[PDB]
Order: sequence, then structure tokens, then C-alpha cells
Amino acid sequence: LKALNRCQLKHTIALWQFLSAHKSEQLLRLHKEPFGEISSRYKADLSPENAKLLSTFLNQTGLDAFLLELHEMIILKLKNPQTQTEERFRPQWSLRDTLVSYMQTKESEILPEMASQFPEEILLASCVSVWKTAAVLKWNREMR
Amino acid sequence: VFMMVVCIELKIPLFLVGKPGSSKSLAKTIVADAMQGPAAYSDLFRSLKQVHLVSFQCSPHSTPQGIISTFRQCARFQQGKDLQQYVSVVVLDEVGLAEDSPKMPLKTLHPLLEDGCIEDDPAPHKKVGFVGISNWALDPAKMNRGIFVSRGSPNETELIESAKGICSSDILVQDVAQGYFASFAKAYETVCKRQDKEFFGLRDYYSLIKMVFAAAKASNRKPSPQDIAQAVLRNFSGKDDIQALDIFLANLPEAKCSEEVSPMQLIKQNIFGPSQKVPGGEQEDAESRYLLVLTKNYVALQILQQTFFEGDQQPEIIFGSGFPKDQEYTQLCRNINRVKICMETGKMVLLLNLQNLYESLYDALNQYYVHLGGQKYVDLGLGTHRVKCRVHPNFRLIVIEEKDVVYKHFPIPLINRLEKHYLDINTVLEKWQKSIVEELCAWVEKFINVKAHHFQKRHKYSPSDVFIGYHSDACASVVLQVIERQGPRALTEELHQKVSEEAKSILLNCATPDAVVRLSAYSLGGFAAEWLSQEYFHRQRHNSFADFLQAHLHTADLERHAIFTEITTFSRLLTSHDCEILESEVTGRAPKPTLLWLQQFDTEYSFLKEVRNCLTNTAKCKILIFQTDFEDGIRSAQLIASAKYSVINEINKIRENEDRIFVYFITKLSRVGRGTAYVGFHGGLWQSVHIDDLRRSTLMVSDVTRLQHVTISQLFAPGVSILDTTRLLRSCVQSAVGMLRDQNESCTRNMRRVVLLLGLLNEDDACHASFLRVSKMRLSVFLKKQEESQFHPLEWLAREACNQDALQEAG
Amino acid sequence: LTLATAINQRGIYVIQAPKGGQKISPDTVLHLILPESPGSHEESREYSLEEVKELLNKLMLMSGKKDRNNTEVERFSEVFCSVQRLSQAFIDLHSAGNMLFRTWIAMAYCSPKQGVSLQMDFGLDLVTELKEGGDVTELLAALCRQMEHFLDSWKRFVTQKRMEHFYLNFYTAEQLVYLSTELRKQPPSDAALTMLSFIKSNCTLRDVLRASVGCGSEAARYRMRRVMEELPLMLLSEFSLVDKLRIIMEQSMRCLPAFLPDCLDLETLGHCLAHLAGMGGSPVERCLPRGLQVGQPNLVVCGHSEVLPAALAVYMQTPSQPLPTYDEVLLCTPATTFEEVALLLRRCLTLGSLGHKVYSLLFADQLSYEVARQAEELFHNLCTQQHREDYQLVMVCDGDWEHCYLPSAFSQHKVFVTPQAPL
Amino acid sequence: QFPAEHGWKESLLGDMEWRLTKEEPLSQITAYCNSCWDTKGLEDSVAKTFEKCIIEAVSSACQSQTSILQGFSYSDLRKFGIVLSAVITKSWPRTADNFDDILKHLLTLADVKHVFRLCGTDEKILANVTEDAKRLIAVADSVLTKVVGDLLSGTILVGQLELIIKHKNQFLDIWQLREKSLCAVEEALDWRREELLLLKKEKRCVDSLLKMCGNVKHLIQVDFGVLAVRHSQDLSSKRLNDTVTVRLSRATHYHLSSQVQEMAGKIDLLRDSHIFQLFWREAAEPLSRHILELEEVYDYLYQPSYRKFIKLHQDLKSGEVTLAEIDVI
Repeated sequence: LKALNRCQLKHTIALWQFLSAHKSEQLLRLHKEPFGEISSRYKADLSPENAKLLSTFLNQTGLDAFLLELHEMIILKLKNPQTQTEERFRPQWSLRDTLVSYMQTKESEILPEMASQFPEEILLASCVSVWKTAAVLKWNREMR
Repeated sequence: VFMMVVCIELKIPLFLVGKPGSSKSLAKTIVADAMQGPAAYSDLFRSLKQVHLVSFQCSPHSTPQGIISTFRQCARFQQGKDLQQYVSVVVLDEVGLAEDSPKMPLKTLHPLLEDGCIEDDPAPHKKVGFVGISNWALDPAKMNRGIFVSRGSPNETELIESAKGICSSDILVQDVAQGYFASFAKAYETVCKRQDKEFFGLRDYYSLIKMVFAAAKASNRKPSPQDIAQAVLRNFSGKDDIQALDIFLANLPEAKCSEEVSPMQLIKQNIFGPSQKVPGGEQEDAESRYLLVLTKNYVALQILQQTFFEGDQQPEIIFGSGFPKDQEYTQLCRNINRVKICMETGKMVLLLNLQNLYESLYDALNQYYVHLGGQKYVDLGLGTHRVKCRVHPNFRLIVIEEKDVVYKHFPIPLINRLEKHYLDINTVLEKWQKSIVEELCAWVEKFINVKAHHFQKRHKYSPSDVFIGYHSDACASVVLQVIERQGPRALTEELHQKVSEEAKSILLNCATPDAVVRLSAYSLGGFAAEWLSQEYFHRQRHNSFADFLQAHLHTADLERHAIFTEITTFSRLLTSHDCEILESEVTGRAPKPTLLWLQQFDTEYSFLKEVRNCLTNTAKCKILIFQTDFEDGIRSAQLIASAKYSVINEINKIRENEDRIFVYFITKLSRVGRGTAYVGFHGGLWQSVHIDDLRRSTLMVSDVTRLQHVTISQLFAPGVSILDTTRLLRSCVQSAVGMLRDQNESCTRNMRRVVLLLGLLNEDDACHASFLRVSKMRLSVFLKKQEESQFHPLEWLAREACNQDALQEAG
Repeated sequence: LTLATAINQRGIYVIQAPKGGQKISPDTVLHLILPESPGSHEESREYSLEEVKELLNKLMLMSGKKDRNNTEVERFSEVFCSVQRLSQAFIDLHSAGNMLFRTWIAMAYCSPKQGVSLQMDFGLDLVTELKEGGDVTELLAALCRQMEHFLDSWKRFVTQKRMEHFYLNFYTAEQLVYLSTELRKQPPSDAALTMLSFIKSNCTLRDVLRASVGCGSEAARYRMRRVMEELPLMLLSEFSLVDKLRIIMEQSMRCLPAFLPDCLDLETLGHCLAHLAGMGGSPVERCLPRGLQVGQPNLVVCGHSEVLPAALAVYMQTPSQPLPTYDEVLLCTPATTFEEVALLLRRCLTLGSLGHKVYSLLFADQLSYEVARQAEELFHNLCTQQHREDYQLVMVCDGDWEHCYLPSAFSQHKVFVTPQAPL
Repeated sequence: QFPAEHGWKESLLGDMEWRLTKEEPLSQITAYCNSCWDTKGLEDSVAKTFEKCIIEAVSSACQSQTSILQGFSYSDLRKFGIVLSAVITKSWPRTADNFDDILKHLLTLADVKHVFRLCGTDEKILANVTEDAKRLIAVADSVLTKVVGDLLSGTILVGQLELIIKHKNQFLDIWQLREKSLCAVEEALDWRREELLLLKKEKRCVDSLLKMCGNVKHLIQVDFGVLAVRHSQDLSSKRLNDTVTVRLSRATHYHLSSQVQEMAGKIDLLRDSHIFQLFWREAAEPLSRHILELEEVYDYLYQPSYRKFIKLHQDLKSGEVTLAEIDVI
């Protein structure tokens, strides 16, 4: 009640957006596994050049909406064993096209910076590694 | 002494520079007492001027205004008095400590030494005497022109002469204890000074000679080993790179016979008098240097407390402040006032503080007393107020400090003024009892995650996740607790097993109840896994805090005054209603346990007042509950530690009765948290016991081991209940209808369904009771039909416990 | 000790803004008025903070022969701590920038004088003087807790109003006080004109009036009248002094000019500055040098002797526009606090700015560690809300101190070309 | 035998392992060899796990120096053989590759005495004990024979002499048992005891002499050096025969001349004598940078104090002490 005193029935989708990320975020700050139900196909490792390119993107835009939307995709789009066929979510496809298509289907306001400057070599097979790298940096912006 | 007398009578600046312990301060103390004009101790000093000392202790942060204020305060006393029978002298302690500071103080000395004023109009009463006693070097230009004298170190002959001077009080016991330990003590003291950096001790050699001479003042004579060994061993025993005993022994083979007294008995012999029973005559000149105990991770306090200080004779702990208030000025004044009270009443002080207080207690630690009426007075200073206070003969001071801080962040003179000793939990355990520490640290690894070759879905655990509050030296603390509870018994083959078993049972106290049945499951029906499960659930009370308290009041030993217990929980802390329920059962032997939340109090004095009003009552057995939510951080641990000693001190104060007192500390931590980590198993009068749920819940049965023999189906079958079925199926209707979907998308009956069902799921009316009965029977039949397709239907408890992800989601 | 007993029996602790021009400090805002003993003939002495601290030291060191009922010392030490806590809570609030406490006077009684334990007067006509009776320590604790709560609330409010009104970024939290007090006055001190001359060059009295003709909204006056005729009812609604204080101080946070009417409100001052800004002239338009990208922080690392010459080139691409001033350029020294860096990182990243200018930090490496940490954090916070998209930010650091916190943190945006130009 | 990859063997064996590792170690050991739990076939899992638990109990109990073997009742010879093997290989020092530590191990511990007595009682005990422990017992008996031969000859180091004299009963008993398993030893022990006692008496006399000389070390006192050189030599590493001549059915070390030998004992009887020390200092006062040889000491320099206090002793015995010298003393 103390937590939800200042909430009305118009933030719930956003609220479920935040909690389902934050409750996972704590799991990263204890060095445990964030996602234990996602299959290992999406848990690949970023290449060093890809990590170097993604560092620029992480330093470009605010790491709140990006983290939230990526967590939505990882929590309710890649969770089901139905994207094994390339029709739904091909693991060989990139992440920028997947994200832009997702907000196209999510009828939500987007930041064109992510649609523009995000490197296209970031594949969907390596997304959790991005999110962790997307959540580590925010971590090293909180204790300060 | 002669130089200060001459330079103070004639008002000549005097700068005394030397190594620590060159007795510059001793000269100062005696001169101040003796000269006192016509109030001197002899006719020689009665014809000399009276002298008032104004002592300012310099520092690297010394503002230039401070020295000017000291000079003007010194000159204010001299105003209105004869300048030929009264003088006031400014004594700057450690005047070399403020030499090259950016806020250069010693630019005001050159004018002040000349006229006594910086730029004001000079007066005949403004020119004051000046003496500066500094351990560090000085520039011979910031003095005006005063006599600057520096001695250095005694090469060899001065050391022998000082030895003879110390040993020149009997003239026959000297010959017993001279000749050998008057040049040989020199010869190895020089070696000790040579082979070490970060200088240790010059007062550590005069004190050594004093201990030898007093030991030679035994029945007839004992300049023998096992008595020279102790005196040499109390030469600094916390360096770890200068073997003090060997250096004396490697050159003297005559006395190579030592019992090797541990640094555990040299603390008794330093605190509980020099002699074991009674010193020769009275104890009037047995002034031993105050103890400084170097420890790792703050374990010396626990070691001492399980050791010597058994109840009434316990010292009062002097700490800092954990509450988010009580600024430095008002807490240091309150921490000097209590040291003064202990000095007056002769009670032991456990100085857990840091260099905040060793700027005021800089002459009390020096132990150069002024005698009057057969009693000793030594001065203490708050701010600029420097005044003498009485010292009772039974006054012993113990400082407990981390070894690294002493090695790097303790001033060298302060290190010299304190008798060093290193005490660690690994230096108090015998070899045989140190093996059951490694055995415990391996049994913990075998306990938290069992070896299994058949189950593959496993989660690797840390020791903290199972034994909450598991630091590095937790097994050592538990073993020390068990050893202290056992007593000084010879090593029987049973003891190597009994002590280990008791330490296993005690270490099991702080294990999560899910982990015990996880062991009972992964090690399928194992003998050890079943013994540790019977112990945790049917012999060692863990259901609720009420059960634990009722079993703890009824089993505690009757020969203890105050009992301290530590409770850790993942549930919510006790409320007023829970303690009212507790009092409804504990009435007859204990009053209402007062509930105090540590995080509400915003001042140490407020907490002290509350606990005093709780203690200053008429009661035989009294229960005190202190509750702190562990809002994880480095801010709540300090608060818990500061409130921990504030209760012990008040327990020691209000002590006249034999009333049993129970103190409980409750920590509210989470299964999955953020930031730091809880460090329990503190050791001492404190035992860590984990009660997962502190309340006697009416939902399920209190003893969760009754659920190992019953499936989910038998709970709903009537024909005194493990589960509250009505509240169960009534607490899910709001979620039981969130999966209903009417065939047509033109109905909002879902909101009406809950209102219907919650009004129907009751027993007030016969039809509602029949509805509940038939619904329960249908649910029981459904669950029975759903259990045929499950492996091991009975042990759903173990399966749920093995689900770490499902444990994290409930607490 | 007898003096301590007298202070406990009859002791007046006054907490007020310092009288005169001396800086606000605990030694200047706290006295102790020992009154006349009934039937005696003394002078009802006044003790400063230092003469109470020295009395506390004496008391702690004169323990005496009867250290068994030390209540007259414990009570004195407790009341002194509570009053000092209250004084610090007031001093920090005064340094924060509040208007309502600028004439506040408190009266802490160590014993109930007539049933009154704590008196609270604000010096204004609208506010009624408050007086409460009970244990002084509990009242002071709750009172200081309330001030700390409103302290964080008021700092949040000031941050919000700085975000909304851009030009309330040209001045610190105390310069805002000075301007909100002087602008409404009959011809302001020429110091105020010089301070406002940075926004509108050669600012004069008629310019101030012309900017202040309509800076306030017509609903604001109706709101302040509504609260003015509503306040006594709300004061009578609540009983405890803490609740009444909450009501008064919240209403001050809402419609501050209603209580004290000779000073501008924050939003009113921002509107006045914005109107004065438009009368200034054509905004300057400067572009970042080659190799520097707008909308991204630019970090230039170069030797000490070239740090200052590396800044002129940054501004040497429109050599017909006026030279910069304390805006757009910041020099960082170990003595610069959070305010002087925040007033640049918020003057650059704010929507309500007309014109295009380049914001530069010089000797940023020398910035204090805490100041640099708070600065980078503030910049990120501003980015996460609203921002000007082409924020032109330049950081220049001595190459020797590249290991310092701020250049190391911003190295991800470090440029590779060093701005330079011939002599 | 289930498919031996799931754990029917290891878990069921660890169960009985936990059951056995619950009683007292000596009780476990006595259960291993008091009864007939194993008829034969000491190769299966049960016998092997029992054996490993028992040898672990041996290693744990013997490390505590407890008398394991005392009061041992046994039925099966093989179990006792295994027990003795474990006791011997665990009782020995960890660094069992030296003279002094091995000798100390044979002397101090009582378990070695017990195991040697059981080995000398019957030969089936020798048959049962393993060859790995056979090599250890062979090393022990060979080194004991070497020590006995060195002691009989008299060339054995001084530290060893004091070690044997400290435990002469243990050494004599263990050697008698060994000779029973396979006289002059006690005579040699007594003779070495007397020689070492004389050596220690001379040593005490001499360092008391140098200490009395150095009581006034601020003077001409220290000259010799060579007399200190032989003092500087350690005694533990020194040999008996090299310094002191043995007796076979005496000249000391330092080759001390008979001139100062009487003074040695004279001042050894008077080392703790405040009067003697006092007027020794006062006799040294008028003397003094002077080379202090034995001859100039002997002829005049030492014992004016001695002759003076023989005069004083006669005065006290007869009773004509003047009222001034009595005060001064």
C-alpha cells in the first residue's frame, strides 16, 4: 500500500514495465543470473568491436527507455519457444530492426536516436549481453 | 628540569626536542607542581616564582588564531598579579607537528615571543614565558632567539645510567637484577631500534627494566628465565617483524627456558595486577602502561568478553556514535566525561574509539601523575580547558584497534605511550581445537550444497545464503564460544568430538529452515541429513519468536544476570499486537517486553534515556527487545554496533540486583538484497539464531515439519488442521477470477463474481457452510486426481524448498 | 554547576538570522539569555555559543564528589544538543535560499515559563506567533525533523523552478535572494544593476520596470488573496505546532508573496528576467570548431600552458560577435563548489534559452572530486528529462591531470583534434 | 550392483561411514579389533570403508599424543596389524628425515614404546604389519642402535646427551626391549651423565667468572677474548669426546689452567654475595686501558677482596668488628 499509494489505473502497463525490469535488475546487482528461463540461443557474447560500438550508443542516449523496452522484448517476446522459426524472431537478425518493428507494433513514442545511430551488427542472438552491458553502466551511475 | 626552571624564571623561550620518551613531559609535570611559589614542596622552590601552565597541543591543522588565543589566555592570568612572584608559561606540545602546514601557525610566535602581542599596544604583563616540547624537528629560525636544545637518543652509557637510576631504589636488589640486564638490555634494545622502521618504543625499555626490577623484588631473588621472559615479551609484542623474545634470546643463551606465555596471559598480568594474588606490600608503584590491543576485523573485544570480564567486573565500552546525530563536539565531551567518571570510581575502560579521543587523553596515557593527599591527579583537556582529574588505583585502560590503522594511522609518540599486544582469534586457539575449525569450514561446504550425481538442476550456494551472517572467521567465533562454555579441561578424545558437535549445533542455529530440508532431500533420506533436520525442527525451537522466547526463559542457566541474544529474520519485525500476544502467554514471570525500534531514535542520549527507564523498574525477569530493519548499507551496521554497547554499559551500571535480564536484538534482512552483506556470528555474549517467521501464524501450522507427511490434497479433506483452508481458498478468489473470460465480450460480471464469492465463502449461514464444504471436497478430489501424474506426491515440501527462484519471490 | 542549574531552570535559547552584516554561522545565530532570578538583582546575562561550549567543557571536567545523580548536567547537555541541531537546520535552510525564515526568531525555554516551552515568530504581519508547552527536547526534535523534510522538499522545488524558468540559472541561490529583494524596491542598488547587466547590457531602472509590467500572471494574485484569507482557518484547523508550521510553510512554498509581499517570487523573478532578456538585443550565434560535434560533450586534453589558448579558438569562429562572460565560460578551481558548475551545466542544457552559444569548462581537471561527480550526474539527469538537443559543451583539461575523475569519465566523448590558432 | 554411475554404492557407504564416525575414536579403533565383524574377504566396500575410517581415526587420535595402544584387547591379528601400521606411519614426524627430530620422536612418545613392546612380545605382530611401516621401524631401530653406539663410544653430540639423560628410563627400557627382540648401556649412560655434569659445573663457574669481571665492564676488565671465543662456541653442536675425555673401564674443555680453576669455584660459591661484589668493586676502584691477563689478575689484582673478607669472616666469628666497617658493609 505504501508503494502503490501514489498510483492510479493508468500507469499499470508502465508499472508492470518498471517492476518486471527492476526485480530483474536487482538479480544483476547480486551477480546472479538475470534471466533463467531464456534459452541460451539469445545469451551469446558480444564481439569486442560490437561492444566498443555499443559503448558509444550507451553513452549517447539515456539508459532508461532503452533498458525498459529491451527488457520487454526479453521478457515477453523471446520467452516462448515459438520464435525458433525465423518468421517470428530470427536470432540471426539484428536488434535495431527488431526494436523499431516492435515499437511499430507497440504504438508507443520512440526516440529516433536509437533508430538512427544504433549499430546494425548487434544481432538478436546477442541481446541479453547487450542488456547486461546496458544495465551495468546504469549501475555505475547510481552509487555516484 | 634545570633548563625549564631557569628559562621560566627569566622568561626565555625554550625549545626541547628529542625522541619520544626522553621524559621531556615528565620534567614539565614535576616542575609545574613543585615551583608553585609559596606553596612549594621545599624551601628552594618557595623562593621562586609561582608558575601557571597553559598547555596547547599543536597539530597539522593548527590555526594561527589558536596560538594567539592561547598566548592571550596565558597573559590574562598574569594581569593583576605580581610579575616577580607569579608567571604564566605557554607550553606548546608537539610544536614541530605544525611546522610546514599550509595554515602556518608558527609565524605568530616570532612577535608573540618578543612583546606578547601581534600588533596591539605592549604591556608589562603581556610578555609571558614560553617552553616548547616537540618530538619532531624544528627550524632554528621560527624561534625568536630562545635556547633550542635537542638530545636525540642515548647511545650506550646513558642507557646503562638510566637503567641504574631506575634500579637505584633498594641498592641490594639492584645487584640481584643488574650487571647483566643493565648493559645487555641496552645491547638488544639498540638492536631492536636498528632492525625496525616506524620506530617502536623508548618508554618500552625503561618499562622493561621496571618490570625486571619489580620481579626481582619477589620473595628473595629471581633474575631467572620464565620471569625475564615475561618482561622481555612485554617489550612490543605486536610488531610481527621484530622477534622481541628471540633478539634477547639469540644473544643470551643462559635464559633460554620459557613456557612461551601466549599474548592472552600477558593481558591478565597487565590488567589484573602484576602479581597473581598480592604484590609485595601494597600496589602503589605497579603502574603498568595502558593496554593497546591490535586486532583484525575487531575480534579482540569478543575474545576478551568471553574471556576475563565475567559479569560484574566488566569494563564500560567507550565508542563513537552510530545514530545519525550527536556531532563531534557534543559526543567527544560526553566520551571524556565518562572516562573521568571511570577514573574517579576506578572502573575499567574499553576504549573502542579512534584518534578523536587520543588528542585529549594525551597526558593521562603518559602517566606522569601529580600527587596530593596520597592520591594521583592527571590532567585532561577539552578544547582549551585543561584541568587535573583524580585517578583511582584500580583504573585500567584498554584500547582495541585494527592492526593496519595502528601501523599506518597512529602517531608514533602515542604508539610509544601504550603497551602493545596483538590478540587475534587464531592466537587464542590451541592446535587441537583449531583443527575443528577447518573441519567446520569443510562441513559447511558439504552442508550448503550437497553432492548429488543424480539431480542435474542445481543452484550453487554461497555460505552466506545458507548461514546468514557468515564472515571469514565465523567458525573460529563459534569454536571459541564453545570452548569458553566448556571450560579448562584436558584433551580427552571425547572433547575433540563433543566440542565439534556443539559447534555444529550452534552453527546450525543461523541456517534458513528451507536449507535443512534441502539437505534432507538432495541427500536422499540421509542419516546426517535427517539428524540435522530433527535437531533444527524438533529439538531447537525455530517456529516463531514466541516459542523461542518461551523456551529460552525456561532453559537459561540461573547463574547469569544479563543474557544477550541476536535474532535474524526474513519476515516483518514484531509489532505491538504480536508482543501483546506474547505477553498473554509470558505473564507470571516477565513484564511486557518493551518494543524499541533503533531507527526511530535520533540521539544516543534519547536511546540511553529510554533503555534506562526500561531498566530502572521493579521486575525479576525482564525482557528487552530492540528492533532494527537492516536497510542495507554501511549506515545501519554502525547503528546496530553503537546501540549494542549502549545496552551492555547500562546493564553493567544498573547491576545491584540479581534480576535476570534478557536482551534481544532483531535484524530484518531480506533473502535477496542490495549493497553490503550482513555479518552475524559476532561472538561474545551474543549468539546468532535465525527465526524465519517471528509470529505464530494462524494460517498454517507453526511446525512446518508436519507438512512432510501430507500432500496438498489431504489439507482440504475434512475428517486440528495443518492449513486454514477457508482463508486459503478465500485469498485466491481475487486471482481465481482473473482467468475467467465470458464467451461474449459484453459482460462485466468478473467484478461481481468476487463480491458474490467472498460473501458466499463464509460459515455464518448454513447454506454458506455447505457451499464451503462442497467446494473443499471438490477441490480435494481435483487435487487427488492431479497427483497421480506427479513423482513423489508426498514430498512437495522438499520440491518447493529446492526452488531457489520460488524462495526469492516470497522471502 | 550552579550556573548550569540556573540555565536549566530558566534558560532562553534564541535562534535568529544574524543581526547586521556578519555571515550566518552557529556562533552568530545562537545565544543564551539567562534571565533575572526571582527576588535577585543580577543583570540577566547573555552568553554566546562559545561561552556555552566552554561551560559544557567545564561541566564535563568538574564531575565532583557526587557523580551519582548527574541530572542537571545531562539535561543541560541534551537541551544544548537539541538547540544546536535546530540552529544548524536553520543555518543550512538560510544558505539554501528560503524567504520565509529570513526574519525568523525562536525562543527555546529550558523549562516551561508559564506553560510555554517553545515560541516561534516569523516577523511578518500575516503569520501569527506560535507558542507551545511541553518537553522542550521532543518539540525541538520534531521541529528540526520538519525543517529537514521541508529542506529537501524546497530544494526539489527550487530545482523544478530552475528547470522551468531558464534565466533563474544565471544566478546562485543567494543572488536570487538578492535580486528578488532588490528588484521590487525603489531604485535598486547599483550592484543589482551590474548583476542584471549580464543579461541585458547597460540595464537601467526603466528597463526593470518595463520588464516587470506584466511578469506576474493574473491568477497568481487571486491565488495569493485566496490563501491570505484562507490561512487563519487552516491554522485553527490544526492543533500541534508542527502541523501549524507545516501549513504556514507549505503555503509559503505555494504563494510566497502572500506572506511577505516586498519580495518577488521565484517564478515571478524568472518571468521578469525573461522579459528583460528579450529587450537585450540580437542573440549571439557561435558555432563549435572543426572536429567538435554539437549535441555531444567535447573533451579537449592539452598541456597546461595551452589550456587557455585552446579556449579562445573555440570562440574564435565568429570574430564579430561579443566576447563571452561568466555565462558560457567557467573556470574550475579547487574552491569552486557545486553551484557554480551546476549553473553552467543547467545554463547549457535548458530549453528556454534564446540564441546559440558555446559553453566551456576550463581547468575542469582541477575540479574537486565531489563537485565533478555531482556535475556529471546533474548533466545526465538533465539529459534524461528535457534538453536542448544541440547543447554545445566543451571541457578543457590539463594533460597532466587526465587521470582525474571528470576527464576520465568523459573520455568516451574525447575529441582527437586540439583546437589551435596562430598568435 | 546397480548401474555404477548413479550412486547406490557411494551414498550407502557414506551412510555407514557417518554412523561409524560418530563414536569416540578409541571406541571406533577397539571395535575394529576386538570382535569378528569381518570373517574374511577384506576387499569389499564395507571392509575398505571401515579400514579407511579406522586409519583416519588413528591419524586424528595419535596427533593428540594420546596413549592409543595402552589397554588394547584384540582377537583378529590382521586388524591389529593394520592398526599398528597406521599408528606408526602417522605417529612419526612429518619431516622424518633428520637425526634430532627422529630421536625426539622415539624418546618422548609413549606409543612407540607400546608398539615396540607388542612387536617384541610376538612375531605374528611383525607378520601382520605392512612393509611400508617395516621400513619405518627398521629406520627407527637402526638409528637407535647408532645412538647407542655413539653413546658407548662417547662421540655423540651434547644435545643428544641431555636428551637421553632427560628420558633415561624410556631410552633404557626401549633399548632393553629392542635387544630382547634382537649391560654396558647403563654404565655408559651414568659415565656420560657424570662427565656432562662436570662439564656443566665448569661451564657455570667460567661464565660466572666473566660475569663478575664484567660487572665493572666500564674498566680494564675485558682482555682475553680467547677465553670468550671458547665461550662463544655452542655446546649443543659440540661433541663430548672432543672437549671432555670419556672414562673407559678429567680434562675439560677450554683447557683451563689449574691456576684459575680454584678461583672459578671460589667465586661460584660467592656469586650471589652483596658484600663480596661490593668490596670487589671497591678493590677495582683504585686500580683504574690495562691488558688483563691471568697472571696480573692472579698475583695481586683478584682476591684482595677474598683475603679481606676472610679477615672479615674471622672478625665476625670472633666478634671484634669495629663500629665503622660494619656500617660501611
